[PDB]
Amino acid sequence: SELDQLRQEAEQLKNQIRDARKACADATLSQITNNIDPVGRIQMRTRRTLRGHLAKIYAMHWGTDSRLLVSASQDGKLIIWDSYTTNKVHAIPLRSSWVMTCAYAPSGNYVACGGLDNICSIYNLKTREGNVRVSRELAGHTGYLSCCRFLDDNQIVTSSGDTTCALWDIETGQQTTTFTGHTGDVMSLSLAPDTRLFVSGACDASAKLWDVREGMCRQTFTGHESDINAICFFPNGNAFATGSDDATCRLFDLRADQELMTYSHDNIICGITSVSFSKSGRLLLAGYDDFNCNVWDALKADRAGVLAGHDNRVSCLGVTDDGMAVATGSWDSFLKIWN
Amino acid sequence: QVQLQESGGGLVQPGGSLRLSCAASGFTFSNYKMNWVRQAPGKGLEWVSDISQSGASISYTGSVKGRFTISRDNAKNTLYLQMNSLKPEDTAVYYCARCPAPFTRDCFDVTSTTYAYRGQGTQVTVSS
Amino acid sequence: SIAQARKLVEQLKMEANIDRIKVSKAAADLMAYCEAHAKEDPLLTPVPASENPFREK
Amino acid sequence: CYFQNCPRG
Amino acid sequence: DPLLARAELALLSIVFVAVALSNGLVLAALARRGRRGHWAPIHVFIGHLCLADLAVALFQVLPQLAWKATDRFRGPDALCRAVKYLQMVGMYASSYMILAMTLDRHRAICRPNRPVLVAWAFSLLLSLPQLFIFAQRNVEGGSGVTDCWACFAEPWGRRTYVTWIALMVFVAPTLGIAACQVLIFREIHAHVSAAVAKTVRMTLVIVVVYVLCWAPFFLVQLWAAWDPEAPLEGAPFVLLMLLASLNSCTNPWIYASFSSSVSSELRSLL
Amino acid sequence: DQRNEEKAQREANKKIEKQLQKDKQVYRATHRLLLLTSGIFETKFQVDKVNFHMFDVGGQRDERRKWIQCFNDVTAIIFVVATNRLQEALNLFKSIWNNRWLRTISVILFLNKQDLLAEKVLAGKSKIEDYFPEFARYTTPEDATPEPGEDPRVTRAKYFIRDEFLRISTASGDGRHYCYPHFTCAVDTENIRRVFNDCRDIIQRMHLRQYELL
Repeated sequence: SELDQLRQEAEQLKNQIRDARKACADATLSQITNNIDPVGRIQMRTRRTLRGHLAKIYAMHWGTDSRLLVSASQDGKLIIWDSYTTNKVHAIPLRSSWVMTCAYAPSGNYVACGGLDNICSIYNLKTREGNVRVSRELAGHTGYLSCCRFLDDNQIVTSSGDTTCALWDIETGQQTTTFTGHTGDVMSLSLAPDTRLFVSGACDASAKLWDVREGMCRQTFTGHESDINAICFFPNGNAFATGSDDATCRLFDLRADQELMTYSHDNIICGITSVSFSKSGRLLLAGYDDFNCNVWDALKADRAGVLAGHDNRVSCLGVTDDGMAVATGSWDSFLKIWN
Repeated sequence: QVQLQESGGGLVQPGGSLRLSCAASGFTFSNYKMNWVRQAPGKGLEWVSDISQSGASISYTGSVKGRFTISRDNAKNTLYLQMNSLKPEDTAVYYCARCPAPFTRDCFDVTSTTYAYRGQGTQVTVSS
Repeated sequence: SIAQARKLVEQLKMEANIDRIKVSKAAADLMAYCEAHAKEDPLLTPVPASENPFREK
Repeated sequence: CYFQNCPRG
Repeated sequence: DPLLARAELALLSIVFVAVALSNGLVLAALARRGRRGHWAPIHVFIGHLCLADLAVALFQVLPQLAWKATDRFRGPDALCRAVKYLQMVGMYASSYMILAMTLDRHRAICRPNRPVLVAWAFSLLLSLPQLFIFAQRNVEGGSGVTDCWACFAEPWGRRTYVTWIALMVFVAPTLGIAACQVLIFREIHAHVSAAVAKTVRMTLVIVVVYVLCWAPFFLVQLWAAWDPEAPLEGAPFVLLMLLASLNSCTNPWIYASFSSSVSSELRSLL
Repeated sequence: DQRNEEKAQREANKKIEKQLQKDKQVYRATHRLLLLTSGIFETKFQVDKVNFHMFDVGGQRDERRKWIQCFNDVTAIIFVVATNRLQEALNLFKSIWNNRWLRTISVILFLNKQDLLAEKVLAGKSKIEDYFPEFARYTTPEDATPEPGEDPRVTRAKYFIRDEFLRISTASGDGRHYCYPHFTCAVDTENIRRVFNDCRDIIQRMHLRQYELL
């Protein structure tokens, strides 16, 4: 009835959108995309080997401190390692043990962990007495909390399989906004380096965009075949290379509102799981869903590097906040920092 | 986007002949396997068919096997389903599908109304 | 859902207000960012362990 | 020469 | 002596062959890039076994060079005690290794703290009696010249205080491995698609190669000393100890040869 | 003088890892995964002093692609019996035997037919037959044990769904594993024992697999 016609009106709005995208669609600066000078070979190999985690690693996160990175494996722990010292610093038991993603703090005093528990449990380091204690457990979703991120030690935003993306506040331990825009699932997200904007990956590749204060959508970044896995904002804050399940590191651009040149050439096996740019702004890293990972220069589309010290899936990585290191997490209880 | 076009669909008596197709949008259909499903009024969706990567290991639902036929099309990048010898039990809302990744040989896609790559869906009424 | 249709049209409407930047200048400025920051990361340049102590003594 | 035997002089 | 020289060269060959296997130590233990623990992995005890056996060649090079080079019957600091102790310790270590392999082999299948280390160092509880029976009392050769020789002060009366233990360390895996036969044969009704009959025959294969290369061990214990002590020397006796160490040689081969380490040979010889 | 601090933090690390290495076994002794309010409505038991962390994972949407793929090193996965519904289990296994990471993890099949025995009278002993034309053509097995005082059609449907399931199991795959069909034997008394036996059986199976036929 009128509902179908109204959806058709939505599709005609999409028609105007595709008109606008075509009208702003100009040729890429082919010199810089392909003809610019390359990056060259890399001899950076796994130095800090961290094999002390007792299950399949499901996440990790470099700290804004650039010192303490959490990791929430399958054995109900958040082993808060310390890359330079290579010594774990705060073991933590967890109510359940089927936890998906763990995010660390801006200051370096709160960590949060949420998996199939449905419950985002933010953890504390108030006193250095043993059996590190929970700051609080909070919930409200009805699904596995895919991934959360700290803006400020009171401002946690997360997103889960409810197709929703909530902005918890832990001053009262509740939400402030709910980003009810998605229709697939949610897998991961990254917040703008000025901690205002983000983009939400999903199952249906529609990496929507919002902002913390409002959370009102601007731009759906469609254009992936298989499925979006991981995202990270370009080191300035106007692009992000959402990885996928079809080995497509399609590096978008925020100002454009459009695609940018895709990073797909075969001899690469299924899927991506983790992406985050180095601080140079032209050395992308993307952990492919098969047993390994390869660099993808944003100026040449050449996989001029090898991340294959891993023999099973790599389910998250991240470049150091200052750009001094990047570290992946591989399923066979075996985490490494690459340098 | 990955939008799949439910080509065809309309009223037809049981025992009749039908042919509906699924149209590609933005993906390498050859690399990309696929399925078919349906859904009944008051009942969840049901897996019907598929066709493997090359076109080899085809299978169907035990309920109506042989009656209908799935076929792929690398050249025109579209899913071909020709339905013949219609039955009164097939009257339901019909949906395309895809199996999420390429490089795969299975797919977890019936989830109630909540799947991404399911197309618009045709309500093919198969009745006299 | 029924109201999902109105949410979708409103969402698409709010997606219509973007000032669609010309992609040439956007890519050019991205390249400028990359080249300016090139001198920063000690990974690209084969610097010693003095920059990053990850190499064991 | 495992338990007790070794070459003569 | 020329025959003796050739025998000595054959003795030296055991280190070459055994360490050409001991490359398997690094090869396997670095060919498992995941699941790092102590009771988690797959090749757990072949890795441990290579570690242990390589010491046999390590501590076998020295003695038979030292006695050939110069006389060392009396005078040196425990060279008639310490090096021989470490030698036979390293050798007899090889006994319970395959045994414990087999033990948890059949236990982990349908049976229920550390099985490795207590079994590993149980050899030392006999090594102390090895030192007691090697109390290094000397026997006069001529004109008051004596040599540090295996003592009879412990053997006299009953000399079999270690022979039957050798008997059991030999025979032990047989019943457990045939129980594995029974269990698997009842498991099968009508990896596995091509190696179930082959896996039972491979059960037999590992068994028969073990018992074959350990047959020289039992020829050491028996038919060597028809009288209770002072075994009679013989010409074919020379190859007996050679095969005895060829046990520890072939043992890395016999395990790493097909299960987890054909891939290792591919990754090593390239 | 952080060097003085560093050794103290290292000792703190050791007391961090003591309970870690001492619950390594606590994890290592168990096995798991049956298949809203609180998340993982864990429902567990123990046999012969051994426990096993079997649990449903209900309390979620029905989408699974990014959800089931989580479980791994989980040496038990399935329950089966669920209008056309029984096909749901069929396609679900069709999948769960082919996920790029679940291809090397086994079901322990477990039929719940006690309600179906009485449900046949409403089904008219032909509801599956109307659904499945394969049933009429299928012959009978070799070791069939139809219990006395029961409808033969019911006693044979529980033998044909076995065979279709096995057809999937040992048709699609590569050096296929063992599925392990079963049923409900009594009132929650013998099925626990049967899955315990069957799971120690598969513990044998992958123990052998990782030692590879020796």
